Amino acid sequence: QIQLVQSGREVKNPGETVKISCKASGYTFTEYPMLWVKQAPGKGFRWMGLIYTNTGEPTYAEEFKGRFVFSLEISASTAYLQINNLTNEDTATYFCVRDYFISLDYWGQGTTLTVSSAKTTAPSVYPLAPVCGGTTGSSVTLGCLVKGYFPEPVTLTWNSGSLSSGVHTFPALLQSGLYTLSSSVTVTSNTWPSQTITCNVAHPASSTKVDKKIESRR
Amino acid sequence: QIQLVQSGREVKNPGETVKISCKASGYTFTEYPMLWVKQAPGKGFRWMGLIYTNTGEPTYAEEFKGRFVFSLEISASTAYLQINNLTNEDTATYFCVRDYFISLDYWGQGTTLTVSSAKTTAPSVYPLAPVCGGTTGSSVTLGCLVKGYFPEPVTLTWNSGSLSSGVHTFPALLQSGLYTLSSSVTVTSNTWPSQTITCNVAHPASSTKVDKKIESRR
Amino acid sequence: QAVVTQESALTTSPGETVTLTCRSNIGAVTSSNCANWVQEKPDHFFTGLIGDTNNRRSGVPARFSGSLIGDKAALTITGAQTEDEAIYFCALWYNNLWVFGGGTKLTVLGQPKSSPSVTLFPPSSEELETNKATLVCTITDFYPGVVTVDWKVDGTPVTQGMETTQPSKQSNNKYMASSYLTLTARAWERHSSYSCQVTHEGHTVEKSLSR
Amino acid sequence: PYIADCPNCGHSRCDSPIAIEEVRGDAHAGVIRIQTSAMFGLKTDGVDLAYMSFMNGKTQKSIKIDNLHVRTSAPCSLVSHHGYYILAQCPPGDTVTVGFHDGPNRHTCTVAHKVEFRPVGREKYRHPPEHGVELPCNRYTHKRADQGHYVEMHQPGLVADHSLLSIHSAKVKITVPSGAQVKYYCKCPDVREGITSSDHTTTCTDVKQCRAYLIDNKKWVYNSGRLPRGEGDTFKGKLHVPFVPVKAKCIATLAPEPLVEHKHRTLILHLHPDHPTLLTTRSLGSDANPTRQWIERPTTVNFTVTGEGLEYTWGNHPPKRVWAQ
Amino acid sequence: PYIADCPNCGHSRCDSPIAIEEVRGDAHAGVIRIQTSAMFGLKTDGVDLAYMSFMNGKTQKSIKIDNLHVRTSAPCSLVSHHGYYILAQCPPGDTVTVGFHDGPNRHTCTVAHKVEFRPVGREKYRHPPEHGVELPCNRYTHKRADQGHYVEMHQPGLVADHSLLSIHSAKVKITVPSGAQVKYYCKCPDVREGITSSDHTTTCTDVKQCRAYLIDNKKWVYNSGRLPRGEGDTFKGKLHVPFVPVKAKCIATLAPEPLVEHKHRTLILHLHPDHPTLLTTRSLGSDANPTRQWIERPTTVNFTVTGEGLEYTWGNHPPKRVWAQ
Repeated sequence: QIQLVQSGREVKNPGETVKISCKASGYTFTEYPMLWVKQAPGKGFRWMGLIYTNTGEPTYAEEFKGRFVFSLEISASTAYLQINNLTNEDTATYFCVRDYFISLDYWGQGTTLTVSSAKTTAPSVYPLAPVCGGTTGSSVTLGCLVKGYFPEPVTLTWNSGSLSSGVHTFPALLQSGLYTLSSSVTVTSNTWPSQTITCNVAHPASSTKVDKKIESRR
Repeated sequence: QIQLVQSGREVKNPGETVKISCKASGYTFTEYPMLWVKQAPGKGFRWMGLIYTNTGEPTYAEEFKGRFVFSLEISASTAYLQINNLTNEDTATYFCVRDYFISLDYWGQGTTLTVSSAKTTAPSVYPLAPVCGGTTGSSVTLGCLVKGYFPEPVTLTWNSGSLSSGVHTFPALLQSGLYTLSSSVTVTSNTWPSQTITCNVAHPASSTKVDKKIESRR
Repeated sequence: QAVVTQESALTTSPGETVTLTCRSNIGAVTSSNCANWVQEKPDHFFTGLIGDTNNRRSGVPARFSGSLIGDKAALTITGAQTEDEAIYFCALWYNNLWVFGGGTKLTVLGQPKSSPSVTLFPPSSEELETNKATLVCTITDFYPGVVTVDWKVDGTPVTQGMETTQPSKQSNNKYMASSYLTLTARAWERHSSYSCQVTHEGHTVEKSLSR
Repeated sequence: PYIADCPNCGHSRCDSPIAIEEVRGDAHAGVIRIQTSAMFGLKTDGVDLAYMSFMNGKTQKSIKIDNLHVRTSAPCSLVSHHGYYILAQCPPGDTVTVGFHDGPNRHTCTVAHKVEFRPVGREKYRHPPEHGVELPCNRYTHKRADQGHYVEMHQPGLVADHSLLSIHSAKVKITVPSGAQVKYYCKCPDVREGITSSDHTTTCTDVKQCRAYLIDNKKWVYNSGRLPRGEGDTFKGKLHVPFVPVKAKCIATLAPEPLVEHKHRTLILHLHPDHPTLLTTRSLGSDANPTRQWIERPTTVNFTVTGEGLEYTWGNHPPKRVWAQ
Repeated sequence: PYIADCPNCGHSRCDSPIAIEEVRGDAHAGVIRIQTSAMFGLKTDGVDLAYMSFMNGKTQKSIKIDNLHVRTSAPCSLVSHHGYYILAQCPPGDTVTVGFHDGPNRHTCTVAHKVEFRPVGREKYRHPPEHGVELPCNRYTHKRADQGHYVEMHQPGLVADHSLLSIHSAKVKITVPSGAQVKYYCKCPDVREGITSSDHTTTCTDVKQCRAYLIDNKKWVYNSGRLPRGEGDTFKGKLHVPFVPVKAKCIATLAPEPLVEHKHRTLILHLHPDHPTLLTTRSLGSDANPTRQWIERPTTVNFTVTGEGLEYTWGNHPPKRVWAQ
C-alpha cells in the first residue's frame, strides 16, 4: 500500500550539493504532505520541516532554514531534499515521512550521506569459493569480496537479484582510505556448483559494473 | 538563625504564680506572633493560645482563659506565660512557638513546672572518682553525685562548661521527698588526673553553688 | 526550544505489560501536542505506531496503545512480544514544529540463542595476481549479538592486519559480522596455517584453511 | 489559535487567546456568530471538532472543550463551533462575555457589543416561542460545509516572548522555539536582524532593552485588528467562513387573535396582545389613510371602515379584510 | 467571621455567616463593595488571602475559597476580598445575591439593594466598553494596603448555642467551648450569672427554658445591625476599610461622532448614538439659551447658531465650537 522509497546513499566532498528523492506510493500525494527528518549518527531523530504537497510551501526547522531546500516533482509523486554547500557535519541519514493521523504514520527507508573528501577508486571484485578440499554438508556458503573503492555506495546482488534468500550483505567499512564490502550466500549443496551462482556489483561513482561467477577452486 | 530559648524549669507549691519567659532570636519579633503549647506528661500536645506580638492582643484557648495570662517584653523580644494560682495538675512542660507558614515552624526548648508542696533543701555534692586500684584503659570515667535537694531545678556543668563532650547528665529523680541527680564525664586517660576536672553545681532555690574538683582516691 | 525526554532503555519479558513515557520540558503533555510514537527496527526501518496521542496507525498490533498518564504521553505494550524489541521514539507538536525524544531502547525476552555460522575463505587467485591476499571470515546468524574473533596464522595469534566489523542486525533479528586479515601475496605464501576463531555465548568455533 | 488583547479580561485588558472580535448580533434567531482569536475545532492535527485548541505560551493546547461559556445578560447556548468561530444562541445583552474553563483557571474574555433579537414579524418579542407561524428570518447555519464567503487570513506578525531572553550568566540570552525565526537586537549595538538559533548578546545585559520576537509563520492567522502586521508580505491563506447568514424560516412569532366587534362602518376591536405588536391597515380607497401603532398595552381601538373595504394586520398573523357596507 | 441573619437565605431568613450588610452600588465602574459578616482572607492564623474562613457552629472554617459567587441580575465578577469585605464587578440589579459553595451545600445569602452603573459621562451606558476616553470616575481599589477610613469593630455580644444545653440524664446540662464564658440560668431559680466551665442545672429540666449563651470575646467583630450588643463595654478594635473609593479614571464612554451639516446660521445635525447621550449647548451670547436632551433614538436636530458662536457637546466627547456668521 504506502511505500516511500528513497534514493540510494551518497558520498560528496565538502562544499557540494545533493538532491535526495522520495518517491511516494499508495496514497494521493496531494492530501498528505512530507516531513523530512535527520537521524544523525549519534544524536537521534530531528524534524527538518514539512512541505505542503498541495500548495508547495515548505516550513523549515530553524536549524535547517538556509542550506536546506524542499521541492517536489508533484507530477511523479516525488518530494526532494536538497542540501547545498555541504558541510562535513551533515553526514547522517535523512528520512521522508508522511504526516497523517495527528503525527507521522509511515517513514521511508533513509538515504545516508557521507560528506568526505576523496578521489574515485573502482572496486576489485573477488570470488570467495570454499576450501580446496571436501566441504561436504547439507548446504554450502559462497562469498563475494568487494575491496578498495571510493566513494560510497556500491550495490550487490546475487544472480541478478533472483537469489535473495540466504544472503548476508555486510555493511561497507572504511580501511586505509578505501571502502570494503562483502557478502555471503548459502544454498543447498545440490545447487552449487551444479547451477551457476553469480555476484553482481555496481559502483555508480566510477561507472563500474562487475559480474563474477563463483568457480570451484579445482 | 531562629532560637527561642526559654527559662529554666520551676518548682512552685500550690497557689503560687509563675512567669515563664521566651526570648526570641533570628526574626523580627513583630511580624510573627507566639503560640504557647502545653505538653502534659501523659496527655500529648495542646494549643494554649496565641499572642499578636504586634498589637499585643492575646487569644486564649477556652481551657486556658482565666489563670493564664500572656504578655511580652516587646522591647527585648520576649513573650511570657504567667500562670496564677497554680493548681497541682498544671505540672507539665510549656513550649513557646512561632506561628508562620500557615502553621508553626519553630518550637522552643520547653520550661517544665513541677507544682509541689515542700520546703527548701540544699544539695550535697559528692565527687565520684574511680576505684582505689588500677583503672587502666584508653579513657576514664569520672562522676558527680548531687544528692538530696528540693525543689527543682539544679544546673550542672563540667569545668565551667568548657568540657561538654563526653558528658552524660542524668535527669533528677524524687526519692524520699528529695531530688537526686548525677552526671558522668569521660576523658582520655592522659587528661585526668593530670588536668583538673571540676563539677559545677547550682541550686537557685537555696542560693547554693558548689564547685567540686574530682580527686584521686589515693 | 522544547526538550522531549524518554527512558533510555527498558527490558521486559515476552508476555509482560510495559509502559514507555514521553516528557516535555515546557509543561504537561496535552492532546494539543498530538503525541506520536515511532518504532525503529534494525536496518533504518521506521514505522508509525500511534498519532494524535491515541490513534493507532493501521496494521499495528492492538497490544500497542497510547495515552496521557499524568503530565506525559505514554505508549503501553500489552503482552510485549520478542518482535517488539526495538527503539521507540516519541514526537510532540509545539504549535509550529516537531520535537523528537531521544528514543527508548526496549529489550524483550525471546529468540532462543543461536550459534554463529562461520566460514573462512582463502585469498582468491585473481587477487594473488595483485601481490595481495585477504582471508575473509564471515559470521552470520548469531544471537546474542556479541562475538570475539581471533585470528591465528601458523599457530600464532595475528594481532595486526585484521579488521572486524561491528555486529549488524539481520532481518530475522540475529546478527552478522565479518573479519578480514590482509597479508601480502608474499606473507601469504610464507606462513601455512590460517584460522579464524569465533567465540560466542561461551562456545568457540575455529575455521581453518590449509594452503 | 490566535492570541490578542481582550478588553476587560476579568480584571482588565489581558491578552486572551479567546479575544473576541466581530460580534454579530445582526440576525434574528437568538443567535450570534462570534470570532475568538482561538481556533477550536479539530486538534492541532486531525480529529474531533468538539476538542479545544487555544494558545498557551507560544504553544497551542489542543484538548477538550469541556466547559465553554459564551454569555451575555444571561448565559447563552452554544450552537456550533468551526475554526476561529462559534455560533451561540444568546438573549439580548448590552455586552458579550465569553469564556471556557481550562481546569486550573477560569480564563474568560469579555467585550462590549449592542445585542438585540427582534424576531421577524410585526410582533416585537424578546425571545422565540415554541409555536406560531414560520416566515423568512435571517439566521446562521449549524454547519461547516460552507463557502458562501471567505475572509482573508494571512500570516501572523511577530509576537513578544521574553521567556526567551534569559541570561548567559552576565549577558542576555535569547533562545528559539524549534528553530523558529527570532528577530533580535538590543538598544545597544549587537546582532541587528536575528534569524538564528539560540544566540547570546555581546553588548547589552538587561532583558528590558532587547527584541524578543517570534517570526513563526508556519501557520497563518485571522487578520484581527488586534494583530501586528507581518511586515514582509501579504501571504496566502484565503479562508472560508462557516456560519453564513442564511434564509432560514425561524419558528416565529404570532400574536393572540383579535376580538372583532361590529359597528356602523366601524370596527371596534378590543385587543390584547402578548408583546408589542405593530398593527396597521390600508383603507383601500385611492385615499389610503393607513395607520401604524405598536400595541403592547391591551387597547380597544377603532377604524373608520369605508364602503369598499379595509384590511387589518394583527402582527405577523395574516392580513384580514372586511366588507363594511 | 461574624454570623448574622440573612434575609432571604435561599428559602427564607436563615442565619448565614455571609450575611450581607452595607451594599454599595454607589461607584461607577461596574463595581460593588460588599461586607459579608464572614471574614474571608487569611486563615485563622497567618496565610493566603485567597482562603476562606466563615463560621460553622461556634467555630470558624478557614479553608479554600473554591467557588465563591456574588451575583445580581447576572453573575458578577469578583475583584478582590480583604477582611469581612469583598469587591466585585457587577451589572445593575434590583437585588444583590451572594454565595460560595462549601462543597456539601450551596449555602448562599441574598439581599435587596437598588444597583445601577452609570459611567461618568454624558453617555448613559449600561456597561463599560473596551475603548473611549478616560475621565475621572469614582471607583474602589483592588488593594488592601489601605487606611483612608476605618470602621468601629468592637466585640461581639453573646450568641445562642443550644447544642450546649444537653441533659445530665434528668437535668439540663450546659458545657463550654474551650473554657469560654457561658452566661446561664433558667426560668426556674438556679445559677443566675454563669461564668463557668461545664455546669449542670439543679432546678429546671427543659432545654427550652434556659440561657445558652457564649460570651466568647477573644476576637472582635464588625458592628453589624444584625449583631446583639456586647452589653459590657465599647471594647477597642478600630479597624480599617480596604476598599476606599478612589479617583480612578475609568476606561470610559464615548458616543459616535456627529454628522455636521451646514445651513444658514443653523446646524442641522443628523445624529445617531449608541446609548442615551445627554447633548447640550451654550449659545455664547450673554443670552445663554442652552439646551439639554438625552438622545438615545437617532434624531436629526437643529440649533439656531448666532453670530458670535455656539458650542456643542456630543456626550463626553469633547466640546465643539462653531463660527456661524
